[PDB]
Amino acid sequence: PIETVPVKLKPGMDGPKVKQWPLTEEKIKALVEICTEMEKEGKISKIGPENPYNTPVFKLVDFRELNKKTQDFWEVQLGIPHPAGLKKKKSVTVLDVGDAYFSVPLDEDFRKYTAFTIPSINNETPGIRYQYNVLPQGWKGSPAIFQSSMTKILEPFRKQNPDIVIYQYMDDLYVGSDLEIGQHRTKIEELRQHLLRWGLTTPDKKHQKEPPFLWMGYELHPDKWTVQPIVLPEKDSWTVNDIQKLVGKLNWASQIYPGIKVRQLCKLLRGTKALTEVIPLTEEAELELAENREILKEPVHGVYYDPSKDLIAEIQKQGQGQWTYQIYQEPFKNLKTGKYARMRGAHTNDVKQLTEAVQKITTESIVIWGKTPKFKLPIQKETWETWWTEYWQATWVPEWEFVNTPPLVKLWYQLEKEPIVGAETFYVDGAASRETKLGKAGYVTNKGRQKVVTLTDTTNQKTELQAIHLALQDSGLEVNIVTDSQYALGIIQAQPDQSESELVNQIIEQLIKKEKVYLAWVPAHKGIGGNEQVDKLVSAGIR
Amino acid sequence: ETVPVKLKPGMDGPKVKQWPLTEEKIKALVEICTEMEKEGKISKIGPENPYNTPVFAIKKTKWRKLVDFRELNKKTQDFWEVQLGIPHPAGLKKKKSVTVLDVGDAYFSVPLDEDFRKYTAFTIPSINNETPGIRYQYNVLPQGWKGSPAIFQSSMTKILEPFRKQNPDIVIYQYMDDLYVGSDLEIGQHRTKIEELRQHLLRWGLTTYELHPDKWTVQPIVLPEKDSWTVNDIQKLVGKLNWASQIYPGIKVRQLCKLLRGTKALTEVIPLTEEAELELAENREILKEPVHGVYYDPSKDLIAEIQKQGQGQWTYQIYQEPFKNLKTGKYARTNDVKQLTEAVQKITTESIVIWGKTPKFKLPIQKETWETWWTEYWQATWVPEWEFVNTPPLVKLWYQLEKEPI
RNA sequence: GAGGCCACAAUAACAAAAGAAAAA
DNA sequence: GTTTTTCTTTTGTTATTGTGGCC
Ligand SMILES: O=C1Nc2ccc(Cl)cc2[C@@](C#CC2CC2)(C(F)(F)F)O1
Ligand SMILES: [Ca+2]
Ligand SMILES: [Ca+2]
Repeated sequence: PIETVPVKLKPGMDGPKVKQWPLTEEKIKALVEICTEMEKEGKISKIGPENPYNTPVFKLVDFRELNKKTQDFWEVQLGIPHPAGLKKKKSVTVLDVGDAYFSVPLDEDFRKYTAFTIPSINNETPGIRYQYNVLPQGWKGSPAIFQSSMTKILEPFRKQNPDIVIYQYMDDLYVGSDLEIGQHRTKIEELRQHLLRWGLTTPDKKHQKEPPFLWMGYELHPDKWTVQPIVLPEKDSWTVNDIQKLVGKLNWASQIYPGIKVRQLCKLLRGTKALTEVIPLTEEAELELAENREILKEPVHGVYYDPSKDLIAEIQKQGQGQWTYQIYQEPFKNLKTGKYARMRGAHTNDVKQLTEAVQKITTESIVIWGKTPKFKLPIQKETWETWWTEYWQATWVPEWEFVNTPPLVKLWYQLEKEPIVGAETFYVDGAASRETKLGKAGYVTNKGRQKVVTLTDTTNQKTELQAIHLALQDSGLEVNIVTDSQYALGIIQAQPDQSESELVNQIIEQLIKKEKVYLAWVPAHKGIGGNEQVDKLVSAGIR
Repeated sequence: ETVPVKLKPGMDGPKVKQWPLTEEKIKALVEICTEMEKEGKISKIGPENPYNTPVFAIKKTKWRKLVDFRELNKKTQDFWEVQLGIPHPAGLKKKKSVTVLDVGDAYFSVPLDEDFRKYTAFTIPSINNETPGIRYQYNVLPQGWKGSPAIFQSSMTKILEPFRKQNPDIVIYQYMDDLYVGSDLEIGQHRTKIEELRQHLLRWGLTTYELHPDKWTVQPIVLPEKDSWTVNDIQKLVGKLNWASQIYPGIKVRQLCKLLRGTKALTEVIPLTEEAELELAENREILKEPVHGVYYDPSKDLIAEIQKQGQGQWTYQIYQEPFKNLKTGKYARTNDVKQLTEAVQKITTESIVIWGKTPKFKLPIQKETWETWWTEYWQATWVPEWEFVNTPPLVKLWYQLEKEPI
């Protein structure tokens, strides 16, 4: 009595015309009894020569080709619910709808495309042919069309019973109420009756499963949730595939186990290498593997969402470019946890990287809870403010407060806005070969000092940073430097604590040590005094 | 009756993914759409409809529904511009005060071509993916489609033809869901002529500031005036002028770079030679003179670029080819995202009146952070193109020098 | 007839995107 | 001279492998 959904083929396609191979006499004997039953129950129907299509028997029938030819649908349960967005309940019930697909009829005109053949054993006489009258197992459209039917069926019952939450997922209905167990059990059977009016069957009270419920790898209790325990095998030798399996398990745990870290097990997987290639663990990896093992020995659990309390997220810098966070409504009861990998750019600043962790968590929180959290951040309120008012990019974090849990995040240095009187003025520059990769970088000063160095297998820009490296190394604690590379001026005014290049990092430490630095830029090849002397010296070798 | 609309041959329908919404906006959107169903405007649709378009909830008092038809408008662009486009009145920018109010409800009573409704499909999401998502499609002309003005246009002139003979030195121009009406009247006389159309339009079922078009004046760059120059002060002025030469080729820096002879201390005071002081003053005169040699092309997209100039302040440029700015300006104040959204909206209004197109924006902001907060302050009924970029430091340093009005 | 599909992750690849910059 | 090659602070994609699941 369920009305069909009109379903069409992709524009300009015909149905599957795949040849059917022969089968075991034992296989042919088994299939004919399966189909003869399905035909009696009206799931399939015998067909004749009028039908030109066919699909091979394997799910009972392999619809790879029909699925390629079938229209697209709109996304169905695109993402999955996270347990931490479920609200607490006192009575839960799961009914698995049994004859799900068989209970929804297939669009009459579409049915001709689902034809299949049971061959005869001798294979000199043609076999028995059928087509589907109901949503076939493994047809691309069957899940979406069933869900459309199920949502329509559930509508009135939802209407007459607002306080009952029914979440639908695959063949299963998850039903939740704050009724007392007896009245809950009454409502469940009311639901079963309503569903049975449409031919959908579910387990009676004696056969319903008792909580906790396993679902999508979670373990759902009425008042808490958890994941099944995570065993990282202990092995002397690790292959590239082995490390893949660790990172995947570890990532899976990140949601409930606070402070998990993967970066240095990830760095091992960087080299392209056969899955069988044994890879020796670095010691940072040997270390952080251990720290993760201790984390997974503790028991953990998450609570559900209390729509009447504020959301709170707290983030801690867990190490080398890694971050970690926890989201709770009550001080020791976290809804979930998580991590952040970041490192989109080579030259990243912690302050910014934190802001990125905040933007990821803000988005995930809208998905799970429909609102944004409040933040606890290891960053002072004016260490934040000076950075962002001097940055070119706009941002916005609407509500956070300082939380004093080291390591704090702070700007390591800040460059001067005016020239330092009495500091030696250095003019810096470099130059390198377009083909031979030989380069030089050096400086001259208004006090008469000057120095050049030679570099190999480098580039113009790398040399230009070396030059600023020279001036800072060989100047006092107050210094003015003048360069022609906007490339090099930008990387330094980014204040990158972490950088891919080893050389960039060293400058950063040198800027900590100096306690006044004024860096300026002048355009190349304009004959500006100071720039012109050093351009001469450092372009000597090759120019 | 219905206009037979179609898409070009090599064009599928829209299939955009819906950005997550907050619980509050989902509740508001559910309410709004059931009332629009109950009135025959939208219809629930099935899973067999594969197309989609984003829906949001913006602030334009009590909550309002905004559909982001950007991708669909690109997909019917030959329809509403070639087939039924609207000419632009060069005169509109010249009135002394131009006001604009919402002609939204006007589209809600015309039927939409049946063989076309399927593309208007949109989806109300649900928190934590707990319910399948409410899918509708449109039975009438949707606010925010560009095909909607082109169709109600044949009917729009006939609504406005009595007022256009009566007051024939006032210009009327409609972009999307808005009527731009331009007048040279006094402020008391502008406010009476507006109630004249608000009463005139309630006679066809249509319910319902910017004294600026003569106030949009491109300010000059203003170079620093100093009684003593240091080697520093001249070094930085040289780099800025050198870059600004891409915009003004008359700019010269040779007499200034001559002044910087030998590796001087950055603080040392250089007196400007009489040659160098002439160059600096020739430059000053180039920058006070209106820029020349730039002319609007209609076969090309406008581009708008905005620089976070300083706390509470923003610089912008409307251009079609690099360095040939058809407009530049300064918006000053709230947070960054709130000001940017208000700056994006002001520039788009300005840009409509002047050319009847909206520009493609280059915004200095990470994309995800924009997607999160822009509807929090958006008020307009259209949504421009936009792209996420970084700002070259030379670009902000240069446009910092525009003279702010008083 | 060499399992599809979903979320998340890591790795590899194209970025011919875009932008800026150097150098010839 | 305009078209090359280098980097990156903006966006995106197809493929694999892995974790948790399903049909
Ligand atoms: O909102 C709640 N709260 C809740 C608490 C415990 C359980 Cl075990 C189940 C739920 C429930 C769900 C669900 C999907 C994950 C299947 C239900 F509706 F009850 F099914 O939804
Ligand atoms: Ca150089
Ligand atoms: Ca698996």
